[PDB]
Amino acid sequence: FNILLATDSYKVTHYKQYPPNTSKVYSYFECREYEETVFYGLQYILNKYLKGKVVTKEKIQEAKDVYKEHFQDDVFNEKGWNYILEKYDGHLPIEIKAVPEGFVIPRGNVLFTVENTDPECYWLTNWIETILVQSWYPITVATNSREQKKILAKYLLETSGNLDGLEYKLHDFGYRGVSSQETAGIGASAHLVNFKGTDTVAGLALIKKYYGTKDPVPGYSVPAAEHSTITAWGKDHEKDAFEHIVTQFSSVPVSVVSDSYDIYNACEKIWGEDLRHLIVSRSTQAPLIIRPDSGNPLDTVLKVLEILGKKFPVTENSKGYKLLPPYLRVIQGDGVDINTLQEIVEGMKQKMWSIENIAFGSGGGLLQKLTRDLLNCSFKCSYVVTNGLGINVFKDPVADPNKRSKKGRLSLHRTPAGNFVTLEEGKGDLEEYGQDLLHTVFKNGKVTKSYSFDEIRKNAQLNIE
Amino acid sequence: FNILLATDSYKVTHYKQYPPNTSKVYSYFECREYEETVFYGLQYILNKYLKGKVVTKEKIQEAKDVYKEHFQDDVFNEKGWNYILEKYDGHLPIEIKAVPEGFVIPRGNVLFTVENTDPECYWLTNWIETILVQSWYPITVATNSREQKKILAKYLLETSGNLDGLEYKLHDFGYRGVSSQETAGIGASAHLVNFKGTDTVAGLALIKKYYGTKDPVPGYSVPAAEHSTITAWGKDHEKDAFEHIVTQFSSVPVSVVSDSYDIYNACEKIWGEDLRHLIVSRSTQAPLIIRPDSGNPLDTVLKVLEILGKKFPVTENSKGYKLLPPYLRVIQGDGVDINTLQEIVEGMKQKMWSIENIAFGSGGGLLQKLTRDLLNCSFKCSYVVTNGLGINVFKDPVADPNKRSKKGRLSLHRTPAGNFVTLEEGKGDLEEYGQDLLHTVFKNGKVTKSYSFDEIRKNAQLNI
Ligand SMILES: O=C(/C=C/c1cccnc1)NCCCCC1CCN(C(=O)c2ccccc2)CC1
Ligand SMILES: O=C(/C=C/c1cccnc1)NCCCCC1CCN(C(=O)c2ccccc2)CC1
Repeated sequence: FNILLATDSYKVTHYKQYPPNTSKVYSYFECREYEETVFYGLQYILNKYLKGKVVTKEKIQEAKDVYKEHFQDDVFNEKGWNYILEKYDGHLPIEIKAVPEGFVIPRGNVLFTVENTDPECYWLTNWIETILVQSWYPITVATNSREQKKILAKYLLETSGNLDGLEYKLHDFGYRGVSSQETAGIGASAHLVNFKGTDTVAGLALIKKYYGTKDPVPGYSVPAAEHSTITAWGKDHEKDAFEHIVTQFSSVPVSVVSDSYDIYNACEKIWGEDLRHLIVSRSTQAPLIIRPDSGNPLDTVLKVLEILGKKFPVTENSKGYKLLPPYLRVIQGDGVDINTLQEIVEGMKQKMWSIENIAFGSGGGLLQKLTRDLLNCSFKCSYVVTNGLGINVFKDPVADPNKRSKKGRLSLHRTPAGNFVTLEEGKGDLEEYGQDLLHTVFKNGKVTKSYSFDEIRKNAQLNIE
Repeated sequence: FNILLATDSYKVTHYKQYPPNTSKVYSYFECREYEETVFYGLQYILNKYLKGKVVTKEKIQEAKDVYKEHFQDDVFNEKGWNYILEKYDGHLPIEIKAVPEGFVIPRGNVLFTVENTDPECYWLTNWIETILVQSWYPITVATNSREQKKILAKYLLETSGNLDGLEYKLHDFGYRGVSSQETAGIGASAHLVNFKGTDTVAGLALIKKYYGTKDPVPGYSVPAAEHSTITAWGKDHEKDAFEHIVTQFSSVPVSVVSDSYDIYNACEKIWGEDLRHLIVSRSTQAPLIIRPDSGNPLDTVLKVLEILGKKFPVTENSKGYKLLPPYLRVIQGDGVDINTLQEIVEGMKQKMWSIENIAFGSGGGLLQKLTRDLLNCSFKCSYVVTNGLGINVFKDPVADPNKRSKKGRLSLHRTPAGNFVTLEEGKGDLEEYGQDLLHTVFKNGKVTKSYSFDEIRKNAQLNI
């Protein structure tokens, strides 16, 4: 990895574009006015990419060589990068301030700020815009996950009277449906801020290396079947596959995909009649979890439940809702995103089925079907010093007021009612509001303030009680 | 990187689930059921992740230790992975066949197949599903970018006489808009299959390392402003910023974002009146490229062109379409995806503006606004041998016929009309449809067949 090759091409040319006699470029990050976001992921970037000796003589040559061919021109700030190497032993002369990781903050608020600590390195602040803005992803995944936990919480509490097992109600299936290996790790870590169940293994090693937990691992899974693991038996021997798998895993929770050929047959005849004897003998700590995987998600879940309720002993009510026997549960893992999750739980409630009956799995919707536009994650310059004189700067495009950016030196404060407010124009310097809620997390090549994953999870809790 | 920790956790438990006495698991990849896809990206994966000694005693132990806590149990197949280490010096006993990279293939065709080459390693075929399926991404980016080149080609050809400058008409802006550094490299590389213009400076090193070009680099850029380099001058000094930037870059092409405060004022008064003398003096080798960056993408572009054609000398084409003077162009890099790209070029054509006047930039739309559902990229088992007998294997869910998978030994063939067909059930073994078009690209830890990025580009060319 070469930090000199980890920016937008045009930013290689920006040092020649700022006003001459500019000693400071100050920039901030916001989710431009999902009315509330989880700040997560910066610490990963600081450690992996920005910390320590990130500039060497070889990295300067490498970049020089590439940019020459790439631009067909000698645009590249070799002098500027040599200065960092010579004066700071290749450590970035940058200070970053940030709200604690895990903090849940309404949109339109400053989440972190970036400025150079050396007047020569004025160009450096926005060189690292590209890398830092990619924090949009862990933030958006953590936020979207939490918002889905909010819906589950609402309906679990309503139908059941509590929240038992909530943190296992959305399972991460997103590993293969993601753009890369690195994305898998970052994204599965963000989901684990809210839940404890994951099939995306990459996230466990990221967390332990960059954040850490008191617990040996932040995430957990159970034995589960695949379509290959059923279909390999031959279409006439689906029952032999089912029987073999529940028996191999008789003592632990086991999930078995049941829609290879006909899910409704599989539930009514195979599980409900042929193999019922192997199911009803199962421990409460080791349910069979039937996994539908196709058809309309709502329509299929409801039909699966109606089938099963008539083949197995249903109890009712502490809230009036119906509950499968303890050794039998369902997991819906196809076509689940924030939109369809809400339609499924609402449809179940309408049909008198408790949310304690179901868990969800999500792949693409959970990790890949997200974009920087969702929360309008943006990084903009708000303050510059030119000729020893500070000015408050901003953009304000005529045709789009929603793209207007903040002015001057910023700070994040607690309001009298206990909410959040960003102060602009250096106004935080007055003592009218609180202490600044942002902390220096990186300065001159060193991470100066760290958070464990246990603190992050704590910070990102839902209110309910 | 540890390949024992690079799978869906449930696949850790799959070796216990296949029928006893299974010696062969044979699986394939398809874009199930955007009628044609560019096959790109597998080679990166083979080289980065699957080739060489991928298994060590340390990697086995690490995986053992993680999975013990992850499952709260001992389900990890230590014995199976130790057999690889001992027998094959940590090299995977797997064979993969694949269509040549860059190949443009209709949906529903086999693109690659995977099978184990040792009976002991029957569970290994689908262990590497997860990693291989991430192919969906370079394939989907390459396909979507090509589709966008098709639209541009159609409209450039119609409004001007030709396709001059086509390969520079969609610029990659997506570096900050993707999920990671690795994603940036993969995705920008995939866009470069179709175009030469990029600001995503991670795709170049990927291409040189895994694919290679004859030219020093596969992608190019020019000097350009961002809002910070305009806005830092102060609101009242936007003209000073413009003048400074174009003077610093007066002999090369330069893009200048002009919507910091008022895009329409900047074009008509600042570029069109105040600084006109610095624009009209520019070389044809070095146009000023005005960059709008907000508002309705089509309404903005059209008003931008109208403004400018009335401040600068416009010429009318051999096709009847209007053309800015050679030192002035436009790049629209906000809200551009395949849908809005089409609407802009059509709206331009309707108002008699040639596509030679414009280039596009695209960020999240080009590299992030994509899913595995778009082309239905899917890896499925189609053939197994158990107790010495091979059986054709498949799923066929009652409520979704579009999820049905292919049966038995698969093969890709050329039809009598010169099209593609996938033959199932080992029927390719009959000499009826000629030679199998898939090539062995990986076998027993070695890459056996590979392609230059120059070959890939050539394969991915448009008919036009
Ligand atoms: O099925 C898959 C993975 C599928 C997959 C993975 C990757 C790619 N493609 C497909 N994994 C099985 C995970 C189950 C985890 C927990 C066990 C404990 N649990 C209940 O006991 C339960 C309580 C109440 C309601 C339901 C269940 C809640 C769910
Ligand atoms: O504006 C940006 C980058 C913006 C950005 C990057 C990253 C993130 N956010 C924003 N870059 C300048 C790109 C120009 C590249 C080529 C030069 C040659 N060229 C024409 O001469 C031309 C011919 C016909 C029509 C138009 C132009 C075609 C376009």
